[PDB]
Amino acid sequence: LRRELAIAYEDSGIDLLDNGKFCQGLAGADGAWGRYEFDPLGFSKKTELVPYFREAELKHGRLAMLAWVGMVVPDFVRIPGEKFSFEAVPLPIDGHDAFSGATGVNAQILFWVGILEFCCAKKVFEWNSLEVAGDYGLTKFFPSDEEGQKKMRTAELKNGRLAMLAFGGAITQAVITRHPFPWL
Amino acid sequence: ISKIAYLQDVPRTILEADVLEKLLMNTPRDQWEDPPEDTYLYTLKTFAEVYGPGKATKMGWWDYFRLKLDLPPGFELLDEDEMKVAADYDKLMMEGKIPFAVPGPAGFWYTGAVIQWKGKEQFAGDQVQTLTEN
Amino acid sequence: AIFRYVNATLWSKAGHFNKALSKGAKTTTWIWNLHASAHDFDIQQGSAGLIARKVFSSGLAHLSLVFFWLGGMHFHGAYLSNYSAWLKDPKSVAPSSHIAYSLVGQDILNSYTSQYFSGITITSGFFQLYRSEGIVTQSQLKYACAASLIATLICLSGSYLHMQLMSKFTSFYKKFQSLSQSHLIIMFGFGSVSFSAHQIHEALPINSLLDSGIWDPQLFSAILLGTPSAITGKLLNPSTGSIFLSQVAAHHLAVGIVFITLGLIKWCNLFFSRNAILSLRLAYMDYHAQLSINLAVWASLSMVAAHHLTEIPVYPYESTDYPTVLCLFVHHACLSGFFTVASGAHASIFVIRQLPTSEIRHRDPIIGHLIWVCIALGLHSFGLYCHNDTLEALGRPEDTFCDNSIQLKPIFAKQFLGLQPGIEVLDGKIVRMTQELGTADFMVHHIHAFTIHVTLLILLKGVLYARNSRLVSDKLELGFAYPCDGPGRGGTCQISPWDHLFLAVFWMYNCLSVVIFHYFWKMQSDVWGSYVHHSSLTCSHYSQGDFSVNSITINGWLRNLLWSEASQVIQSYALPSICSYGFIFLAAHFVWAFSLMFLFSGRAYWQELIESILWSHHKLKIVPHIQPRALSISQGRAVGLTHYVLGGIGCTWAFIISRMLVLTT
Amino acid sequence: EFAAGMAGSKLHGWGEYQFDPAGFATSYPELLGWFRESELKHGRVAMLAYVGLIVPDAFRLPFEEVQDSSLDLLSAHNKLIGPGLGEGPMWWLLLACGVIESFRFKQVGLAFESLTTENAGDLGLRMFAPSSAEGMESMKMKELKNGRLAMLAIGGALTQGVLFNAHHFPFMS
Amino acid sequence: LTPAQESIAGTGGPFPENFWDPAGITSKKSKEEILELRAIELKHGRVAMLAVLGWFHVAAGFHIIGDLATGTYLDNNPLVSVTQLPMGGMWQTVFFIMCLEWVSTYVCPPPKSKPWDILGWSDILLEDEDNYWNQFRKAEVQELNNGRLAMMAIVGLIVQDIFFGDFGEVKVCFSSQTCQDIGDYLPGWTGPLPPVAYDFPPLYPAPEVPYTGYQAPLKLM
Ligand code: CLA
Ligand code: KC2
Ligand SMILES: CC1=C(C#C/C(C)=C/C=C/C(C)=C/C=C/C=C(C)/C=C/C=C(C)/C=C/[C@@]23O[C@]2(C)C[C@@H](O)CC3(C)C)C(C)(C)C[C@H](O)C1
Ligand SMILES: CC1=C(C#C/C(C)=C/C=C/C(C)=C/C=C/C=C(C)/C=C/C=C(C)/C=C/[C@@]23O[C@]2(C)C[C@@H](O)CC3(C)C)C(C)(C)C[C@H](O)C1
Ligand SMILES: CC1=C(C/C=C(\C)CCC[C@H](C)CCC[C@H](C)CCCC(C)C)C(=O)c2ccccc2C1=O
Repeated sequence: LRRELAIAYEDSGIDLLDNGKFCQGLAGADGAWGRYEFDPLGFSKKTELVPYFREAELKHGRLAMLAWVGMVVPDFVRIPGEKFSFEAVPLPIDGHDAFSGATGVNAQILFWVGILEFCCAKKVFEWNSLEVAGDYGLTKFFPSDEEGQKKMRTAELKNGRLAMLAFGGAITQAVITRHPFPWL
Repeated sequence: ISKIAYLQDVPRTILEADVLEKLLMNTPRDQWEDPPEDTYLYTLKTFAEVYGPGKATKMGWWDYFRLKLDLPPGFELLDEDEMKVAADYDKLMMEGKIPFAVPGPAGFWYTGAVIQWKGKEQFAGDQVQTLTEN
Repeated sequence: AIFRYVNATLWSKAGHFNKALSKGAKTTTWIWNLHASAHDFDIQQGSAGLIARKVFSSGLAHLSLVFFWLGGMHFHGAYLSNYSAWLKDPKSVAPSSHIAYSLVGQDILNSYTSQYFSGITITSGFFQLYRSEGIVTQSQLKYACAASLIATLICLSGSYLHMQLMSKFTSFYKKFQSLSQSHLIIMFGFGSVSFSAHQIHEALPINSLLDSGIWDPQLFSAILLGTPSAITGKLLNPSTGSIFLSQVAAHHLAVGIVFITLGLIKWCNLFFSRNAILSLRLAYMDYHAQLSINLAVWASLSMVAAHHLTEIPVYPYESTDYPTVLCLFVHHACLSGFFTVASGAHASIFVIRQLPTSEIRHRDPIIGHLIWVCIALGLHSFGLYCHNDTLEALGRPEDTFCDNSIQLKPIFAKQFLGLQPGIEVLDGKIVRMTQELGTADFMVHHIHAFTIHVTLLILLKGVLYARNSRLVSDKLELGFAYPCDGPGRGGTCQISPWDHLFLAVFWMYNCLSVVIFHYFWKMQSDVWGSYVHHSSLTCSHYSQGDFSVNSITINGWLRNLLWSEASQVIQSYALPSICSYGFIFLAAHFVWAFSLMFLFSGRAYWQELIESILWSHHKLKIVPHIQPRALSISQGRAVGLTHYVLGGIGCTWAFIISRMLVLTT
Repeated sequence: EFAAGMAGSKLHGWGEYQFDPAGFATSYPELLGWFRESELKHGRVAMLAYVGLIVPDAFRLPFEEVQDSSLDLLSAHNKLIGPGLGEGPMWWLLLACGVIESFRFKQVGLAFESLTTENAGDLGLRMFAPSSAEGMESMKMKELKNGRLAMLAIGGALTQGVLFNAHHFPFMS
Repeated sequence: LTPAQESIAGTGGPFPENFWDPAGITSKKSKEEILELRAIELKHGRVAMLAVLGWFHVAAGFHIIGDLATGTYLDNNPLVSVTQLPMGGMWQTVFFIMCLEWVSTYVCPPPKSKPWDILGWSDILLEDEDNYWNQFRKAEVQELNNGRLAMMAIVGLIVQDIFFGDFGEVKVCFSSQTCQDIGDYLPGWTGPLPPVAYDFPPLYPAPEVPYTGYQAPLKLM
């Protein structure tokens, strides 16, 4: 089960002994029909960093899940503004260059993201453990069962990885084709 | 070795097995019992006496970071071949033989030759052998 | 990590670091020893971990000091400088980010640099550096100053923190493979690549616009646009007289790539001859060994910088800014000499504190052959000058060594640039001109070699005979810095490596003074100057090409260089620009003469005089309980050396700078 | 001992070349069969790549879509991709190669679970083969040497052909 | 091999351990004859190494003694420069080499066991030292291989010069030769970029109609 972060932080820090499980028993290594322990390069053999690896994986998955939808939506709809109009910016891939620099539109996003990351670094480093890796307490809609929680974590990880690859595919295809959503 | 308590079952996180073997090989055998204060083996002993099985199984992120910073990596310690080469060099010099070298531009080249530096009178500085005179 | 142990209680102890200073302030020798051993972290109370802590934190504190100095330079350029006038018209306006007060008539020091600005002409090339970097606005200079101050604060914080972050277990400073790999790949490779990026993205457009004549804000806020196929260095910017900044950026990109490749092949272990250097790797894992090696490396790099900053022009208008190029060369040559003698010193310290390498076991042949080569070099090189003097005085120029008479042609001094015939000019000045070598160059170069070899002799003797010698066999027990071993065995004065440095500094100063004079006179006579009109120009040089005719004699050096060219500095009192330089000339002469006091006298005379003087104080009940003492022998030597070098350097500094300032304005 | 006793180190010019500077074989023993399969695939692809870089000049396939005389190593792939998806002869080749590859799953299981070091790269073809075990080992070393040479040669040929416009056999400007 | 042949085994062939002798010249020779053959081989190899060094040095120009002696620039072709040199210098060279040979063969003759040991290394050298820092066999084999290569090279250079007047001209490009252009320095070069016949096309298409805040990619041009 998942315990409140206050209780979970009681046993937190860089563990030195190793639970003898694949990746310390973390969720996300499960095939469709059986068990799929994917680690060809043996990165999980650094058991002390395994919690950091899971935190980074979940951060990347969530960020790419947002990024893919943010590459899809703008072409269909835009913010009601003159500088966000299709005439000022034809495709999402143009947004970075359009809003970089003195305009500050992307500078504000960078600033707020940096503030959020500065505030979350304490959990990322100090209070990171096998059970609280990627857990910020936003557990609304989280099932109240062990199997349900495990399945939800697996679904998050799988969708995050799918979007992690899909964002690379979509951004590369969009840069290559200069085309609307279908090629991204 | 088995007789050393702190070297038994050192957790992989504190120090890898291969790096531990290399460190022990590099360090003189007599120092394993109680290494000097300023040595990687001393750091390993001090931290293995406090961390590991049957002891503190967790560490703060910063404490672990500092421990990994101040413990040695594998590539920092000398290799078997390097230690053999250094030992042979020192043995030659102490035996009174000189692996011949000639100074070059801001350095010296090794000609691959071993000469007899000490002459017939070992304590005589006049008799040290050189190709130029001897 | 535990910062509760850093308290100001020890600030008032004044000597806590040294155990030998426990009996605080019984004499003034205690004060002098406190100062002398303040930064000798090895002999101070504590442990090796504490030594490493102090070394690293002090390095960071000095980094912060340098950042503060750079930020001050940027601030002076931004707010107290005529950089705007210089940028619009570099030739007419001399660089000046230096202003003096009007306290006691001191406003006379400020000289006309522009219509609206009066100040002191700077010679550091900072204006040219800013122009190359693309800094063309007060806002840009202000933000550079802010960045420098922020870096100062960061480095200060880092030093303060690392004084406690590093514990006795700390060993990151012993990871030589990691240190070297990181420095080679990131600090050098990535640094050079990033600076090439900076040049390409900021400096190239701005510099191209400035060369064209465009000063438009929108433009200020297409590589290889103007550079032809001509080899870099073979064609200088006609409107700027310097290597194309796009070529410089390509250079930095290539250098960064090469450094990254070297680091990667080292990472992959492609280099194979590890054994040839394994002995040095085992021996020289010491603070003083690394300090000596680094000091020598940076000395050599400083000398190469001194030569290249002038011979190869890369900064805009620095070629025609004659005071700037001269001052840069002289400054970096002096730093080269100082850091070389430093390398000798710390080599000696490493030998004293650690086991030396096996080349010390045949030290007698090494130093003997060095002594012979020094004697032969000095004899031949200087006796050619003496022969020229004597024969010319007797009235037999046909018997002297000169181009018209017997000539010593430098056959080996061969070209490698393969430049086209002619010279490069820019607005009434000779930005670049080939230096033609003859008998004078042969003689002066062999004088250079002689002086370098004698300085090296002193340093090497100090290093090799540091542990023991035929005279005294327990020099290792005596230590590093001791005055002598006694009047015995004939007299053992200055047998220590410290005294060997004390003499090598004199010899380095002599070498560098001769080098400075050679560069100054040769450039004035054969390179710098103006021109008077396929077109052929007659070049009027500042010294009128008298180096090749007069430099062949010591009398020629005394007359045509010192006496003749000291007219500016000697007659600088009335002139607002260089009256300070004349006064500094006089004061440096005074200081140099004052150094001879300590260099010639001895401790006992001054101790006895001090006691006789103290008699009167005791008579009148003025009893100083920190009993006055004469300076120790080593301290007297150090004070004499410092004053001697400072006075000589000040005289040369004022003389050359006054000459250049007057001639160019 | 070395690798997993796989062919590829014996029968060299001087007998026992054991080429593994970066210790991948020791670092990932579990991936040795995968490494051998990948090496054989790359070699057998590079051999055919060189032969199909040469032959097209002499001959062209019967279908009326590759008959253009300007289909060099540079423009061939991009031109033959064609419009849309799943419409070009390049796509026909991709589908054929996939059909061929799918048999390896039958041979070594769905997830290459049965891929061992003694069966890595072995597709069961034993036509025109040495009868003796020593002969079979010698032919495997021939194959490995030819494949490594073909990999290096195809890399060099493609790089040179694109860099200097020499898309035909000399591959030299 | 044979007991006589073993006197030099380990210092020949492509690898040191081989004994290349297709003619079987040394099959019937005695140990003294083998040592004399090795002495001849080493003398020829050293003379050939020095000869190639000097040949390239003079073919690059850099022929100062001859220049000063003749008061004129001698032909770069070494075989022509021989004839251009004064008889004074030629006889001086012959006499100096004769004196060197006389001293080396009569005043300081090498030992009968090591006829090639001109400098008398086998009086302070310890060849049979089991230390790692004892690569004298490596040094010897390097000497022999370089000397053999230099022998072949110098014979080829002389033959080619005599036949086609080609002396293996060197393009040192610094002092005797004034290379004005990048093409001169590196063959086939005509500009800052390498002479590659491939026009690197854009990996991605660009917008035909731009937009405010575009910052189109820069061109190295
Ligand atoms: C002066 C010439 C010379 C001499 C005296 C020797 C002597 C020797 N060599 Mg040989 N060698 C030479 C040149 C010479 N070599 C050259 C240039 C090469 C390079 C191809 C070699 C390569 C070589 C190898 C690889 C080995 C030897 C070995 C030996 C030893 C045993 C074999 C033997 O009987 O050689 C006697 C050789 C001769 C009598 C030379 C005969 C030359 C004939 C007549 C042809 C000459 C024509 C030539 C091409 C010039 C034509 C010019 C014209 C067109 C103008 C022996 C000490 C072996 C050894 O040391 O084993 C331990 C060994 O393994 N040598
Ligand atoms: C550090 C040492 C080293 C270096 C730097 C080096 C460099 C190069 C280069 C690049 C400059 C090339 C292009 C090249 C090529 C080949 N090397 Mg080689 N090689 C080294 C060592 C060995 C050893 C020990 C062996 C070997 C071999 C082969 C074979 C033939 C294989 C065969 O047909 O079996 C080929 C084609 C094996 C052999 O048998 O060579 C006849 C063998 O045993 N190499 N080698
Ligand atoms: C648009 C733009 C910009 C940008 C950008 C950004 C954000 C770019 C992002 C790029 C990104 C995110 C690129 C991901 C690539 C992923 C790859 C290659 C995955 C390969 C995966 C391979 C080869 C294989 C995977 C597997 O084998 C594994 C490991 C195990 C198997 O069981 C399953 C499979 C076979 C699948 C700027 C700079 C911001 C502004 C500028 O103006 C232009
Ligand atoms: C020195 C040394 C060694 C070594 C070595 C080194 C340095 C080896 C380096 C090898 C290297 C660097 C090998 C590159 C290969 C590149 C390839 C295959 C590129 C294919 C590219 C292809 C297939 C591209 C195709 C197309 O783009 C084309 C043409 C047109 C487009 O329309 C369509 C596409 C995109 C499909 C030994 C020998 C290993 C051991 C020895 O001991 C020591
Ligand atoms: C003069 C002299 C002394 C006597 C000098 C002493 C004691 C120095 C006096 C130190 C004073 C008190 C330091 C204070 C600094 C100056 C008074 C500052 C003057 C600044 C002016 C601008 C006013 C020695 O003791 C000595 C020892 C060994 C070799 C040579 C000598 C030597 O030459």
